[PDB]
Amino acid sequence: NIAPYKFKATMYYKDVTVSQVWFGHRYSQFMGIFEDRAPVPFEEVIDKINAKGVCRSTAKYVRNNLETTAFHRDDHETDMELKPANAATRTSRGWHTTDLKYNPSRVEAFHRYGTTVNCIVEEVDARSVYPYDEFVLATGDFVYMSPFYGYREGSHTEHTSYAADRFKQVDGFYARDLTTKARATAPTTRNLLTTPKFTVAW
Amino acid sequence: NIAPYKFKATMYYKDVTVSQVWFGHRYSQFMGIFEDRAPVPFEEVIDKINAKGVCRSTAKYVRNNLETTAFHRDDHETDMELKPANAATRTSRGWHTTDLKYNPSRVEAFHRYGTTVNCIVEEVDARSVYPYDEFVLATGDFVYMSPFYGYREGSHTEHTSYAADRFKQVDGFYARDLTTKARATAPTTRNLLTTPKFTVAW
Amino acid sequence: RNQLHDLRFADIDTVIHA
Repeated sequence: NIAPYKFKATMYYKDVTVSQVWFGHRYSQFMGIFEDRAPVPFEEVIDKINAKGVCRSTAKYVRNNLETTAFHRDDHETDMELKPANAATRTSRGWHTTDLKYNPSRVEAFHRYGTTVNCIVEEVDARSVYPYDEFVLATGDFVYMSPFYGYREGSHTEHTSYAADRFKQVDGFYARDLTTKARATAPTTRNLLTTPKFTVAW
Repeated sequence: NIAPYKFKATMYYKDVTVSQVWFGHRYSQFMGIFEDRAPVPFEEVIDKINAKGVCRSTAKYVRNNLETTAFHRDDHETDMELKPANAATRTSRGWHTTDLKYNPSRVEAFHRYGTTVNCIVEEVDARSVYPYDEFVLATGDFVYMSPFYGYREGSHTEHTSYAADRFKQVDGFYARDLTTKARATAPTTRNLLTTPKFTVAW
Repeated sequence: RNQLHDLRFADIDTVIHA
């Protein structure tokens, strides 16, 4: 068998984007743009995205050993409704909360920083090969954890590179279909892993 | 023969990382992160890493035609001992001097810049194909220089794209094993090339 | 190998704050 083990997985991440704009006498210029994929915590993936289909308007995560907190448009935390992404040929379903990137208002001879947090959730096809100790995603991101890792029936012996607090298993999980706003009638043992740049659920 | 010419090589580079942090009234945010791979000079690769197994705590190199100098934690130059990297399945030996990324202390309503310089040395498997005028590394970085380029026995006629000062050949080189702190009993002809983003030795 | 750089040459869980 040379075909890699293929299984369905769902990614959850926020495209944190803070840009620096220089406002001249008659023009505007980008002095710097910092793009980062902030992962979504288990509490938000369960109690906000799966439970209500909404994402927090702020991105709280650890980056370079610092607890960074990004706010969309520098506004207070607010529940943003998830909507389907733009149509694309040969692409899996995906949803996002924001479309337009935010930049600061125009003030003369001054630098300003405008943060943008766009919650994004996508259904990606995961692949794995023998010894099945790790798997990749459709976006090309590697996940150093066995697809069968878990706490039940000896699954804890599988390979894992992340800390214990970075993995969570939920039993009797009813997947919420964001497009048709429906709830699956079949309980599943949903696994959750919070990678440094994204959160995957399979 | 379709198999590319495979030979062992060692990479030397420093992960210069300077991040901008914005300290709010009750939160911290990354206003921008700049990551760059600074090459290690021949003097440091010979007299510091190979001779004593230590890396300078500063990264001096040329980037975009400017002599940039980065200091780890903005501190004075200091010799940092190299230690093995974290274990990883199916990976060659690697060593580094720093693990925790540095960020500035928290001061209210102020932007601060914190530089981090982490010397990194790794053993990578180099590959080359006919006409063998260039070779790649395990990290996916291309090296536009023939693996057999040198100053001895007509090797100077091989292809080369870098300047003369960017290449150095050392005879009777005794490789220092950073893990077992040992010295090879076989004098070897070591080649050294300082690429714009890293230094390779084979 | 490239994606293993962070897990090999850096701490992913340690948090530093003041």
